[PDB]
Amino acid sequence: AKAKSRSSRAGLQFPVGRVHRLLRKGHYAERVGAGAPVYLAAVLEYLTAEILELAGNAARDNKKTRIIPRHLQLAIRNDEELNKLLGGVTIAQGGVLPNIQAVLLPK
Amino acid sequence: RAKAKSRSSRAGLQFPVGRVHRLLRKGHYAERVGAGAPVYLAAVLEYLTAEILELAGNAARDNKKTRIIPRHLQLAIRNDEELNKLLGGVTIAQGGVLPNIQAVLLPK
Amino acid sequence: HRYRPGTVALREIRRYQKSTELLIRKLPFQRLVREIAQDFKTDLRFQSSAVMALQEACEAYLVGLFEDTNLCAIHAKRVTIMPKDIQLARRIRGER
Amino acid sequence: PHRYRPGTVALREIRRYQKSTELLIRKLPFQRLVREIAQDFKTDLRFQSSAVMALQEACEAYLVGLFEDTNLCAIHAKRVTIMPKDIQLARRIRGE
Amino acid sequence: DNIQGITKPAIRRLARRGGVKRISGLIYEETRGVLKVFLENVIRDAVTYTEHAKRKTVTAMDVVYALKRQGRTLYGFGG
Amino acid sequence: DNIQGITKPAIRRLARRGGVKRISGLIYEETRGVLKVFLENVIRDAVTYTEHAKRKTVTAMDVVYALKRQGRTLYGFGG
Amino acid sequence: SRKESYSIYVYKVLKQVHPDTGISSKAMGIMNSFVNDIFERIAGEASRLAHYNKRSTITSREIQTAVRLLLPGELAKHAVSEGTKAVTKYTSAK
Amino acid sequence: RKESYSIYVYKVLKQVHPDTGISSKAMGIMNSFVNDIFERIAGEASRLAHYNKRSTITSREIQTAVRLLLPGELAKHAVSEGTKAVTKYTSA
DNA sequence: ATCAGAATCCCGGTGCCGAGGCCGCTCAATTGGTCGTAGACAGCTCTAGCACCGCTTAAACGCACGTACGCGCTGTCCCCCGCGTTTTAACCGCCAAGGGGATTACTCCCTAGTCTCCAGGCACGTGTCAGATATATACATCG
DNA sequence: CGATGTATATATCTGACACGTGCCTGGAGACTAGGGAGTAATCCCCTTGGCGGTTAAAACGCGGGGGACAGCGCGTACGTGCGTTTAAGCGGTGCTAGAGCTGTCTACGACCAATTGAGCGGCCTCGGCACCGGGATTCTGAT
Repeated sequence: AKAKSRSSRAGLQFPVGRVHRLLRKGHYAERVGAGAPVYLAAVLEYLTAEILELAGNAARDNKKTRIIPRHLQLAIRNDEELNKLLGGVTIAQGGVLPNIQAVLLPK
Repeated sequence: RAKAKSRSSRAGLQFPVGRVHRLLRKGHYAERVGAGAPVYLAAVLEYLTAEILELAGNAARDNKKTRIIPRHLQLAIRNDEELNKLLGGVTIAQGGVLPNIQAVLLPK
Repeated sequence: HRYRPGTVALREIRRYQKSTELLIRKLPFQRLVREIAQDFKTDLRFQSSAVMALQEACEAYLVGLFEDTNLCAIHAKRVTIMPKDIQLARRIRGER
Repeated sequence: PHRYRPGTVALREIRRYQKSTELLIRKLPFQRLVREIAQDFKTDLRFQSSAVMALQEACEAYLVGLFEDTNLCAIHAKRVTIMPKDIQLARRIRGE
Repeated sequence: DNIQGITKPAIRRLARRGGVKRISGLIYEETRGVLKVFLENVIRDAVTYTEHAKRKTVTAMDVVYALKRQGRTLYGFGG
Repeated sequence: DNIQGITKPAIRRLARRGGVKRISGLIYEETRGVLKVFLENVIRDAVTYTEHAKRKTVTAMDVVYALKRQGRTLYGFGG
Repeated sequence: SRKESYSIYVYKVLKQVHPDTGISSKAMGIMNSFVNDIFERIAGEASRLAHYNKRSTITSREIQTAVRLLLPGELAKHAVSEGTKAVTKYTSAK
Repeated sequence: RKESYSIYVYKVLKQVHPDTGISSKAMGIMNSFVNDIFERIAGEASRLAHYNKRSTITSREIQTAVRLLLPGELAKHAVSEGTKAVTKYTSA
């Protein structure tokens, strides 16, 4: 007689039911257990928040208020765990970190 | 009911079309599998097997032995300029290495 | 008036690591892709985004190769990168 | 007394060990080192007899590969001896 | 002869982004050859995807997929 | 202490197989260091598979799967 | 022609982390592909960890083990903590 | 029972070098090689089906995967073999 | 150059444990078959890609020139390679024994399947304030 | 000490972001059927345990000359700066190939079933290999 969302049950922002559907239609297995999409949503939300916090701090260092891809590059290439997770990836518009080798700078 | 004639013997193959079709359906690759997939795949797997064994037997003959052993498979795979590309990351147990000395190391 | 060697190359390095525009010209690359592709199939057609995605991949790949090349160059105690530095880097990376 | 020149035997060792296919590290000490590392991630582990051979084959193949890369780095440096910097360049270009 | 459109200045600037302080005069033609190989190894895959779809127009998803199978995943033009 | 069970002549023999004619004496502790970082990685993955199975013995398949995941596939031990 | 995307939920999380800050549509596209990529990695290794044990389903355990295999060590602890915190809330709310 | 490809490799061996036998160590390597290339080809065939919103893997998907995974000359002869096999099987 | 003599080579014999044949046998492939469907084809239609036009001035090009850098010859000393005697723990093999991998028969509680209906979020319309652009100009840096 | 680089401040303005609206198709609430996984009990094999002995290999010392690498020299290769010239980028007019959607229907492959012979596990063996040893040749290098 009333409807309340599974993500608001879980206390998550990301959609549980969409992940559950995408799993079942991805053929990854012939069964999906009821707890998996909650766990997976929590993991993805955690990693999203971890990226966005660093991007926000990079934006504040520029005193900008709009996040743009350069700030995501500055986030990913400055956390030793994120960089190890995201090594085989190129980010469009992202550029590189300012990183002259020590032998090149003058005496 | 007709006497059976295995699909390998219609295709003219030794590889097991029945088994490879089973493994295509059971492996969760896609929700439907057509009759042209397993014959083509089994034919290509036969081709690559015969390709490797034809080179390996030549090394075995040069070793003057009647048996193929892993050293000969390593000699085959690493000598062919294209099989070395397909199996470039693969390492073979007991296989060793190709004889390789840089010209600068040897005496005048 | 004249600046000495390397002092403006240093300004270039600091600039282009600060800047983030694409550095290859669009039109010449756009034709180069068509010239290469027509040897595989004539009368092809291209979405305007596919050329930009190619140009992004090509610039990023070359920048990474020049990084490894510069390390190979300092190991020989040079500062000039050499063609053999490219060849060595490509060999150790395992593409040559 | 008889004495070969320096390196006359070193080449003979190369020619001898590239021809063969045996394992070269001592089995018992290697197994003890494996059991010493595994004790960190769990306690009272056991290892099947083939698992340690699989580890030894993997590790010996890895080190032979690193040594060929080190030798190319040393030759590029205009040297015959391999030194630690050649490992440290090899691992960085490989991305380790 | 469109490969002349990758000019020497366009190469130098990419070497600057990579950190190169001093550039040898023989580097450019090797760099062009390397790029030609990379382009061919990506376009051949893109065109194979275009043909299996029966399309006559290449789509940017094809370039993304050519890179992804080849390991060099690209974020931004698709997902 | 068991790190010193990998003796100096064993390192010599491996460098000989890979074609190394002359070796500086500092290499040995570095090699013991590199080997240790390699072993730590593989064993960590092996135990992770062993635990999900609720086994107490490490099996050869755990090592084969770990090495495939790391991207340096081993042929010879089944799988 | 409707397209699904995550373009609501990234914005919601951004409002929780920094309610002053906006995001460009390009960076939203990047985030969308980042989510699709890590999703495909985890779902892949979970399916492998099922088939190695000759199991048929994916449970929370396969996700947890995939999470420990793929993520570096400091991420892995905190992720597994809040995965189990989320699941305990879900199974107690019921 | 651990089903294996061993009998089929042995039949193929006895058509290229009829004097030669093969050790169990080499046979286990071949048995792993077959499984590896099978998994790779079925992988890419699945992706090609999914991207075009098709439900089905046909001979076109296997052909296209073969042209993507193998080097060029191997791809040519693999396609020539599969084409001949499927043509003669259709003629049956 | 050459020949003293060390290691590689090659030719020969012994005997064993691995590959290969036959055997039982069973379970995974075959054939005959229906039927739900999605995908092969027909038709439409409206996006955005290719073709062509004039204008703009930013970029590319060829050249001069100056000195910073890579390549070369040289030295030296110290540390590694080849050789010797000692000694220690590896390697082989025999005898114990029991933990835990691997298999089984019972059971259940978990997930896929189904109809619903209603509201979440995805097209489509809007407008304003964050930014780029422009102008202005300050002081940091470098030979 | 001379004088060119990027940084910072005030203002314009125009469109990308951020919001509001309709609505429809994706999700949630509830009941259902039946089989994938959890369980208790077992077997037995292959893993961990101890011991002897000899003898391969590792360890510790010696000798010394060939390598690593620190130094001076040098001539040219490429960074810097300028005037010439050219075509990439822009705004726009124009069309129509083909990408994307709706409609029809029928070719085909998912899933069942009865059937049976192709492929695996086992014992056996006999001969190819390996282990063994002896004599000839190559090659390093001492004089």
